[PDB]
Amino acid sequence: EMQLQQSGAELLRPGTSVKLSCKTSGYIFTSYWIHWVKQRSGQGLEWIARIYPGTGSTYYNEKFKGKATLTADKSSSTAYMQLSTLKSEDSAVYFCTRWGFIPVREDYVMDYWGQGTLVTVSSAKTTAPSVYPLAPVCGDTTGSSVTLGCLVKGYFPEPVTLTWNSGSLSSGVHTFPAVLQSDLYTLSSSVTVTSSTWPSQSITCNVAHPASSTKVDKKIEP
Amino acid sequence: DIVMTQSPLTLSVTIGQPASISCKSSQSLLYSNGKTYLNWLLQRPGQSPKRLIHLVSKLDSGVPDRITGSGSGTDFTLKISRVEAADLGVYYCVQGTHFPYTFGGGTKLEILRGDAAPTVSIFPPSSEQLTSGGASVVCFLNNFYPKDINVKWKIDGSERQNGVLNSWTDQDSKDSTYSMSSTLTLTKDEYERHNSYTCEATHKTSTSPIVKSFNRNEC
Ligand SMILES: O=[N+]([O-])c1ccc(CO)cc1
Ligand SMILES: [Zn+2]
Ligand SMILES: [Zn+2]
Ligand SMILES: [Zn+2]
Ligand SMILES: [Zn+2]
Ligand SMILES: [Zn+2]
Ligand SMILES: [Zn+2]
Ligand SMILES: [Zn+2]
Repeated sequence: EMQLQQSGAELLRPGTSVKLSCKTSGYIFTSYWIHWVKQRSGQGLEWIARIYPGTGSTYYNEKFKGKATLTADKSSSTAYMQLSTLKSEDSAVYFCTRWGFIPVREDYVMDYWGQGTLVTVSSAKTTAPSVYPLAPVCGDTTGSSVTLGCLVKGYFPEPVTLTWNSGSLSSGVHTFPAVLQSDLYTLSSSVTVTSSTWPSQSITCNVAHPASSTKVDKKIEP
Repeated sequence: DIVMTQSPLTLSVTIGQPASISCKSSQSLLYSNGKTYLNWLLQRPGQSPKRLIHLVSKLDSGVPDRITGSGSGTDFTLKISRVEAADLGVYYCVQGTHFPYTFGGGTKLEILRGDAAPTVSIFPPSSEQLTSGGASVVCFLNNFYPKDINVKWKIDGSERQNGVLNSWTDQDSKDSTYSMSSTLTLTKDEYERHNSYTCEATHKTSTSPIVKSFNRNEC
């Protein structure tokens, strides 16, 4: 089991620098090239650079010379990418990947990818979210089934973690992508259950905002 | 740098039918060693990209042979012989013949299914929120198809355009439907000055607007 684990989301101030890490396991780290790729606003990928950890040899896309510096620590099987003097265009998700092309064979081995690291370049302050329970009035769906909701608003920056009944309730839940407005994000989630489950047994919304060390559970009461 | 052009931008196909994606490059991708380094990747919703094909037509291990690749020079095509639900996502062609490596813009593949009418739920502000001096009215429009839908808020019969925040999910891989959330935020004081709050939608599944509303009051 070959695995690449990347570091967590970063909020960086304009003009500063960040070092992203990509820890690997399950294969001989020094024998394969590690590439870094950038993704902005969904479909929009760009190739940054590649490094051969065995020798330290690196090749950069001209656009990123001076922006990105790749290193790799053989003793820990970790590749790093430092980004310097961050600006608007640098806000993106960055992926590391053991791409798998073997130059000597002129053929490919399976590609393995890290989960991605989201970098947000902003000077806006970190704000904890307010979590509000949404109990039905008309959005009761009548009988048979009923839908409840959870409103998470006024936080910065992304992301927030939202579950229902500690993750025990995953079927019929819809979590909507957060939307930014006036320097604060708002996110919502709905869960549909049978009229027999709720209000009988309790339904709770669990929310976590790492950036502000906030963890809150809201019980949807009638 | 080589410019990679993909078409179409989006394709909607029913499970079981074939689908083909095109990719064109600004320079021939034939390398001086006679090999053509053209790859196809798929990025499933909420996932990292994954290579499906390399060297124009060679499938990567673990990739179903329902997927086929072909082309040469500056024209390439990815074909899916029979579409399955797991094929939903964005497909990209990427070239490694010329430095630096460049990607195409992507083609989103969406599963075409039978029209589904939205299930709409409306929620008045919570006590917790009102205490803070704010009031948000939320409306969920769940499980509809096609994605195309228009929602308007009306307070006491008049349309309200300021203070509306909308969000949509990507196509659901369990039923191929879409869901959306619309939130209207007002001050507590203004919220307490009106009576009827209406969430109104326009969708292919109906010749008249789809409505959900509530009248606030007290008792
Ligand atoms: O995404 N990657 O890591 C890539 C690496 C190399 C190429 C050139 O074929 C394309 C993509
Ligand atoms: Zn091969
Ligand atoms: Zn060239
Ligand atoms: Zn050349
Ligand atoms: Zn009025
Ligand atoms: Zn009036
Ligand atoms: Zn009014
Ligand atoms: Zn009035």
